[PDB]
Amino acid sequence: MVEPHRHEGVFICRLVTKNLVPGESVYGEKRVSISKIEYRAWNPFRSKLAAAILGGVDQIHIKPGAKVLYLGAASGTTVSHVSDIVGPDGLVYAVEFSHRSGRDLINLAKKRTNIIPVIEDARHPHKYRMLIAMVDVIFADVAQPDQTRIVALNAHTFLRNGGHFVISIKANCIDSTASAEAVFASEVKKMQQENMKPQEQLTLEPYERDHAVVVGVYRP
Ligand SMILES: CSC[C@H]1O[C@@H](n2cnc3c(N)ncnc32)[C@H](O)[C@@H]1O
Ligand SMILES: [Ca+2]
Ligand SMILES: [Ca+2]
Repeated sequence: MVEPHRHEGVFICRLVTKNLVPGESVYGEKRVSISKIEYRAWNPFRSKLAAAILGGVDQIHIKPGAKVLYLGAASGTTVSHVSDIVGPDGLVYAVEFSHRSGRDLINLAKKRTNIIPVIEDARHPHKYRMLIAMVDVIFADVAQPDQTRIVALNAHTFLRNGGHFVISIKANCIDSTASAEAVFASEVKKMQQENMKPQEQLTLEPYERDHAVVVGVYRP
């Protein structure tokens, strides 16, 4: 039995996403067919977005038709589930600066018409400005101390007014000694001067330690 989750485009195999490319697995994940309609396993130990959803995040904003700027796409594992979610009329702009990871992303996009690989450094969005059109959501998982400044720069460049951000923050990646709680609070403090308004925060439960997701609205 597979049923729709509260989040549109997300499903619960009593977590899964509807396969944009039936019969194909991206990174070895298993799938289930319901009669005709194929779904792919979405693992919360592997995907911070899956973990947040299981952990009861109120909004993810990534939904059918959404245009998503994805910072830190890596090889495309979570990106592939985002691609399923946004569907044929949505888009996933997958920013990754590793050329090796880039190769897997590029190969992934060959099979998935809604993924746009962007193999560039997210710190310099002016360099890839022509490749990206305004987006509805920024999802960020770059694991960098300056991630908040990165998201802000990308927001001013690409995120529509009223658009949202979903930001994965590994505390010990910003400051290895500080309490996670103090790290989260410091990051959230930085957002006011960019007109980024946090709306919720949650930590990623048993899947990831001292790891928060912050969801908010930009230029509301
Ligand atoms: C899913 S893990 C974190 C990913 O973010 C990527 N990343 C880190 N810094 C940057 C940057 N400045 N621009 C683009 N991707 C980055 C890393 O190469 C890794 O694949
Ligand atoms: Ca296309
Ligand atoms: Ca600034």
